[PDB]
Amino acid sequence: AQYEDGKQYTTLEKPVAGAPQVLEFFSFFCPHCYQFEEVLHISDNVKKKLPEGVKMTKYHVNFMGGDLGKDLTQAWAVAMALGVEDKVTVPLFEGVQKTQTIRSASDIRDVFINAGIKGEEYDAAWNSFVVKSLVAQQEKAAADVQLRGVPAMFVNGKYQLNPQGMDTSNMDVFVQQYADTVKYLSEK
Repeated sequence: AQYEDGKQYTTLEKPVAGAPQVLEFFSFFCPHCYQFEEVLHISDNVKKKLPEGVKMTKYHVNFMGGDLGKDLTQAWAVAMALGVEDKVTVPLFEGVQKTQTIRSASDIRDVFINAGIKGEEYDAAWNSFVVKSLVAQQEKAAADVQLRGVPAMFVNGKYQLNPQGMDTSNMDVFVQQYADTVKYLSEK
């Protein structure tokens, strides 16, 4: 076939019940994730090709960057709770990987302040049990698929995108192959 198991995707031998339709995992420490966000705009191109009626989920992971890695997962929980993902994603990526100006929880906080989230509002979110459970959800979703690498995308808790099986000579062509694969799996 044109799309074949173990080529553009792998099938999870252990399917996950009730998972988000389109589930993407990343880390602000993850170099391909930086590419995926700023150069390839994967999430956005996938969405442009997804059917009507599908929500898109994105979670941070703990297994990179040790102590700061966990702080970043809590901060992404804050970003999700406040609905400010689209204002902090780029400065967090660049703060971690480009300028290397993010080295503590306080520096993460600075990124949000600079993006216009109020101090009081951020610290209240940071310490809230709603963010606590949001952190829990992120961890549980990753644990359910035994996640050991990012970037990763899972469709309906059953299929896992396999970007190593797509050509990379051309970034544009890679992105559409990726997004079309998601569409196909969606319709599967």
